[PDB]
Amino acid sequence: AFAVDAAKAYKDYLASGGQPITNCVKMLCTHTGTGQAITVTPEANMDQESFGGASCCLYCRCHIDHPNPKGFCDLKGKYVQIPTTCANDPVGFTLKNTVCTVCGMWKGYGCSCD
Amino acid sequence: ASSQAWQPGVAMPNLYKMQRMLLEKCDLQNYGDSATLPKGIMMNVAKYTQLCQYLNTLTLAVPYNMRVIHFGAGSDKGVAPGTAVLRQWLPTGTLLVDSDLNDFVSDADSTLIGDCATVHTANKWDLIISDMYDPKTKNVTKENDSKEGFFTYICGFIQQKLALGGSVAIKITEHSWNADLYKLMGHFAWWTAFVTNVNASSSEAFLIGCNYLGKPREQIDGYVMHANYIFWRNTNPIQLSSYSLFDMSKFPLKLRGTAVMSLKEGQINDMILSLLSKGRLIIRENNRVVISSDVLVNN
Ligand SMILES: [C]O[C]1[C]([O])[C]([C]OP([O])(=O)OP([O])(=O)OP([O])(=O)O[C][C]2O[C](N3=[C]N([C])C4=C3N=C([N])[N]C4=O)[C]([O])[C]2[O])O[C]1N1[C]=NC2=C1N=[C]N=C2[N]
Ligand SMILES: C[n+]1cn([C@@H]2O[C@H](COP(=O)(O)OP(=O)(O)OP(=O)(O)O)[C@@H](O)[C@H]2O)c2nc(N)[nH]c(=O)c21
Ligand SMILES: C[S@@+](CC[C@H](N)C(=O)[O-])C[C@H]1O[C@@H](n2cnc3c(N)ncnc32)[C@H](O)[C@@H]1O
Ligand SMILES: [Cl-]
Ligand SMILES: [Cl-]
Ligand SMILES: [Zn+2]
Ligand SMILES: [Zn+2]
Repeated sequence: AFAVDAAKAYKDYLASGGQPITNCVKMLCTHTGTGQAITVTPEANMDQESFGGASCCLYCRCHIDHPNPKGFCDLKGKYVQIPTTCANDPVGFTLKNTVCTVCGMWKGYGCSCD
Repeated sequence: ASSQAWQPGVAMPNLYKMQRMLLEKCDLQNYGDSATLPKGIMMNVAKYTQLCQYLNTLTLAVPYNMRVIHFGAGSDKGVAPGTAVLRQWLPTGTLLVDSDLNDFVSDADSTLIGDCATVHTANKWDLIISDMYDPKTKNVTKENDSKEGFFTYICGFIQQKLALGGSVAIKITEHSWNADLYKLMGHFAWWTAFVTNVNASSSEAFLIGCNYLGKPREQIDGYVMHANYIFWRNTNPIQLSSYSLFDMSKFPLKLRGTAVMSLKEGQINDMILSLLSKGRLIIRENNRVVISSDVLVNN
């Protein structure tokens, strides 16, 4: 069946000079959190910014089916921590980067399990 | 800047509630002015953050598996900033349902799209937040009379789906208001009109009903109380402030583990009313939560 690949389509739209998805809901927090990638409550640290999950999910924002089997979303209802230097495009960050299964931090931005 | 600038907002003083003023036009001294918000923070994140900061000082009932419904949660941006704040503020395990006339993505457990009039629910709620506002209210062509529309629904929803001991926060403005809604505030242990310091240059306010008693504790004339609210806003300029936003250490709502009992109208004496009045008790069924949206069908 023809699968509409939107994950790469966005990487192509950006790489060709395109406006990143805005209106991502940034939250007010102490910035003294664990610094983990996805959390039930804002856990941004002094180097991060917390955002509402649903607002940072490409699938939710574009109203399209979710890759995860059953249509389960990993961001809706959670909060995603984004490095301040990459907070201008939270959606693009969640796609490109991956979360460490051990510590629960972003790999290359907090995960030091090696 | 008076000590009010350090509060999340300002509540209508008791002496203004006891007046009997006639409805005058609202003319704010700073109408139009905008507050300085923390870098990259949306107005509605700041607004809901101050509302929740104020709700923390009230005797809200907070049981395990608390039930919160949020009407008017959508925006022209397609996201729900206010719902994101409620998710942050409410204890984990709290059921949060939001709804709006237009489609939007939310962090709520469940979202209903459509006119609030089409929303049905078998169970009762512990907290109701309404940020509904009809854009047609901006067309003032006659006298400022009591508005109906979604307010009619909200009054019926509170009387039938609000748990005893439950609380409400309904958004109003100079022209977006209802007389029956002010009368219902008299069915709570306590009520007030709350103005956020970040939107102090707006006639906007949240009518807060604290601890629903199910019966009139006070006799309130809606037309008179709205005139009193306008008189208060016209005579008390509030200085725009976002200072309360820079301290989020005590933000989360404390889980009081309030008791939930399924009593009948015959087992409600004065002893029980005093517990409801202190957010020490919630009265409602504790069955599964079922919501539905009516779908009108056309050929
Ligand atoms: C998201 O949250 C929004 C806001 O936070 C909240 C309220 O916002 P507001 O603009 O502050 O409203 P207000 O002017 O303070 O009161 P009003 O009832 O709208 O008066 C209507 C009319 O009366 C006149 N007036 C009112 N006042 C108080 C005056 C004045 N004139 C003066 N010289 N001095 C004044 O003091 C003016 O001309 C107005 O147009 O409602 C939401 N909301 C607004 N618009 C929409 C919307 N939501 C969805 N779609 C919308 N289109
Ligand atoms: C904020 N609040 C006020 N009241 C009632 O309103 C009265 C006046 O309360 P107030 O808010 O008008 O002023 P005050 O600074 O005295 O508030 P306090 O810190 O509660 O004393 C109180 O004595 C209570 O009877 C309240 N009653 C209930 N049940 N719940 C509340 O959250 C609440
Ligand atoms: C001020 S906006 C809500 C903003 C939202 N609380 C936020 O966090 O950004 C008011 C909302 O009320 C909704 N609304 C107005 N009348 C309604 C009705 N009868 N039923 C449902 N929603 C309604 C509008 O669709 C609009 O999105
Ligand atoms: Cl106050
Ligand atoms: Cl906003
Ligand atoms: Zn999603
Ligand atoms: Zn790791």
